[PDB]
Amino acid sequence: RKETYSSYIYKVLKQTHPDTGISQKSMSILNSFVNDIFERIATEASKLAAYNKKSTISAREIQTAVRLILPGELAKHAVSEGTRAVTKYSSST
Amino acid sequence: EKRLEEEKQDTINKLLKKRAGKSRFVKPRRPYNSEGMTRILRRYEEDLFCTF
Amino acid sequence: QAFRKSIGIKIKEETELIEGEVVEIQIDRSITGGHKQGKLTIKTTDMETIYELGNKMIDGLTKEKVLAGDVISIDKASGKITKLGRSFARSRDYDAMGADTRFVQCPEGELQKRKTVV
Amino acid sequence: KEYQLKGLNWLANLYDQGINGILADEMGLGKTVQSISVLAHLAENHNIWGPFLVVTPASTLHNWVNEISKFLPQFKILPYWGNANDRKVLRKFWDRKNLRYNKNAPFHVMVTSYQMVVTDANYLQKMKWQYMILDEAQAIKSSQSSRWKNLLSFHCRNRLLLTGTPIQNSMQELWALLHFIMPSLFDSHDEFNEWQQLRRLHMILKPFMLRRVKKNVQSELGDKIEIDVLCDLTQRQAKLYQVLKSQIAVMQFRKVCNHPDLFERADVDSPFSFTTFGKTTSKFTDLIYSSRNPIKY
Amino acid sequence: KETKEVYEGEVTELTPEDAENPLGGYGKTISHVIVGLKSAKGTKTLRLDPTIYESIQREKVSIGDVIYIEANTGAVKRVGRSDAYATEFDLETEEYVPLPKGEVHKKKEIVQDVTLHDLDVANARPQGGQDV
Amino acid sequence: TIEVLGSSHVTNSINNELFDPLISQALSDIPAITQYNMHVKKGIPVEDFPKTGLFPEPLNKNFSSNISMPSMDRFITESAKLRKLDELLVKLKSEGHRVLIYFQMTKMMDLMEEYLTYRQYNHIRLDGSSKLEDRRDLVHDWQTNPEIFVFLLSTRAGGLGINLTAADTVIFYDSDWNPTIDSQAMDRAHRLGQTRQVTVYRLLVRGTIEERMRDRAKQKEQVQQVV
DNA sequence: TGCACAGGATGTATATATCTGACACGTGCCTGGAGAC
DNA sequence: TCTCCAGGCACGTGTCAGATATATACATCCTGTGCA
Repeated sequence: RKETYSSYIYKVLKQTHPDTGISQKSMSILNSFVNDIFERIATEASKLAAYNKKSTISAREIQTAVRLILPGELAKHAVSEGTRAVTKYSSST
Repeated sequence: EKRLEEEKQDTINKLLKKRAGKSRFVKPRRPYNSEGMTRILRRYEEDLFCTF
Repeated sequence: QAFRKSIGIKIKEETELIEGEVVEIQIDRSITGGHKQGKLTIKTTDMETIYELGNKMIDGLTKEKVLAGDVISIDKASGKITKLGRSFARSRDYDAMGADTRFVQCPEGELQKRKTVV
Repeated sequence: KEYQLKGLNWLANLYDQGINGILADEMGLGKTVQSISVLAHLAENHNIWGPFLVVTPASTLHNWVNEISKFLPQFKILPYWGNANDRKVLRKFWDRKNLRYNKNAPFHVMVTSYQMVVTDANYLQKMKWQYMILDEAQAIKSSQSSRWKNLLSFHCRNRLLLTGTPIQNSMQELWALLHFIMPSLFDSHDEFNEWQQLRRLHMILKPFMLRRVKKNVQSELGDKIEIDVLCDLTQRQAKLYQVLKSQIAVMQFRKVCNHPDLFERADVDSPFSFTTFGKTTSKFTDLIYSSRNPIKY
Repeated sequence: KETKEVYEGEVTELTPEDAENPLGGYGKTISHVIVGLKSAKGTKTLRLDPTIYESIQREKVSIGDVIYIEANTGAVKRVGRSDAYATEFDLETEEYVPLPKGEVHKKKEIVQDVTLHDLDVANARPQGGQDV
Repeated sequence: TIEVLGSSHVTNSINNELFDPLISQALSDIPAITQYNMHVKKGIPVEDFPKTGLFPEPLNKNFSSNISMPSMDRFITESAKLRKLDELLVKLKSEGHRVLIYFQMTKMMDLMEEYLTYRQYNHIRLDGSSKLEDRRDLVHDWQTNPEIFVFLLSTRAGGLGINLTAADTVIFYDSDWNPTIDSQAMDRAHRLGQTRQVTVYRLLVRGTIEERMRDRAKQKEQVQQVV
């Protein structure tokens, strides 16, 4: 048993490019890329939460970590996508 | 152990080789649909009329 | 028009003739009587076939009304239904129509016959 | 039980001489039973049940293995077809060593085709043989064919040929056949061409060929009669043929000679729609009546 | 050079659904018609407008018939009964046709020859829509 | 179409005039299950129904529409070779026989399959795209089943040593490629075990490109016979 | 001595025919994410 | 922390892309030969 993200990112590619094939090595690069991005974002958030003497990770410290890591227009588009996703998910009423 | 595994592998391989060597009507009627429609039956000895 | 009335076109057609004795008639119509469909079971002395009926066939059946035992002749390409007569001679009959058709025999042999007409 | 026993005895005598035999009789008399009788007679002669390569087109591969299984079931059958894992397990099967001859062996008769003699030349370069028969060798006639090239690289030292009609006479086909039969003696085509033109050509190949014609047996085979039927040209075919003649392009001429719709296909006959409507510029789909007129008041 | 949007296939399901008040005076009796079309190597389902369904039912289609819908004008052509069912049990000299090749939804290019007088008499006496 | 920019009343009036429910209901009919739903499950009497079914019937089924589909009889009459093949095949089927036809193109047998399905003849096909297993059971069903009629074949597949003893009538559609490969073509057919007279039909079209290479084929026949 | 014409040789063009060759889809299963406290 | 079921994994089978081959007629190019 081993874990990969392959079906999800495959679906992401079929949403915008239906007639496009895939090399397995390309999944190896892109899986390493998404794991590396998750890696830096998560330890930046943990480092920031350890700074503020807090024991809890919420949306705001990863928001600040996204603002710290990503370039500015990617930062603003990423926080736009994240805020609309978390407000859609938070409307469970 | 090794001899039994070799015999099982040889048996499966010979079965695969034998499989490769030896292996490599009236139309149905139309659907009849009569829902919510009246019926006239003219049989041999009696006549019927089913209405709504 | 007077010029074109004097030119004749001879057209050749392939038809199929069906002559037999009627056994069972089922006619399914809607409530307003517009959409009509049904099945017809006709027989000869050798075979027995169930046919499907359209609107024009049902209109041709309900005129000169066949009563399950008449010997009829159907031309497929022309859509003509001809009631030759009654072979069964049923005793129990309703006292409304005449039903005084002549006594004929049930036809024997092939039910369907191909023919060429011009 | 027929007169091919004399032909197989002649082929055995030619093999005892030390040269590669010739058989070019047209099909219809059953050279397959002749070949299995050749194999049975040589196996009764010098006691060989060993490996036997035979090249055969893939259309008659199943027919040949069926007639081998139906006729003489003493030998063992190891065919070659399928997927590369099946090819790998057949490569596991035929792993012979110390050469010469084996009695308890699964590789007595194995099949092949030209298309994988061509593509598997690395694995088949080794394992020197003793008998290769090129059944239906009419496709070998190209001198630049790579199938002929890696057929020439075999270390079998036997080149018995089976074919129906070798008389295509392309002036390199005959030299290619003679080079394949005797590789040391025939190596130059210029000396073959340089060294009356009809009688000598009959005497070039005279000791090798045997003259057998189909009209010697009881002719219940059918006695085929050629009925040539001629047809005229329809006006659509006439229009496309005069267009093709105005352009003068051969395959187009054939494909409009047989049927007009190989060039263009007749489509739906519909009135020209003078409408503007909702068109797609690409669990169900919605369609709504949306036809309007281009003329607007 | 004329481009046609074409839906075609074999009718497998013909299911309408009704309005709330059919005797309301305004609006038709039905609201939608679900049509299931099957072609070679494809299958599609459509929710038909009632105005398309008038031309569909004017052609007297049924389950098991191969149809041909032209989206440019809304015209429907009933090709014939499908040959996947039986043949010799009919009495209406119908024509039997195989399944259409390709997908249900198509686009094709058609070259037409048309004079200006044809356009003039087409616009003068308009026949070819689905309106009254 | 008449448009007034910036007014919704004109759109409602135009939609009411073009798609009047009374006239459009008069020119059509209600479905049967809908009529059953309103008459029984809603209590509406028959006389309160809207007026339906006043559209006049056409003369034929063909006269009900302006769209004409490519015909099949025309597909057969615009090619003279296919027409004469149909005329010969009518009496061949009336005789109750078994027949092979050889081809040279993919679509020349693809359309011929459509002709057979129009004629509802029993037929199976063997060509280059066929897998190796199919060339066993297809020949088995050919040599066993007598109710099969047509065997569509290519040249190098169905003409190389395959047992075709259950046929005598071979038809050459356009196989005029080489005299040697054509001479090998009935060698799969004209074989031992045949029980009746073998006839070969070679249909050709006249005064065409067929005559351009048939003379060369006859010249090649004479050259390969004298040599 | 140079040039022009004719004959032979070869390229090619486009649909074949075989014919693989590496890709995308239809069934098990089990365990881990989701609901509840 | 208890429960429990279906998501995504793992393992089979068909379907459009490349590759040699036929093939003959047509067109073009090269070379030989005769003439001024």
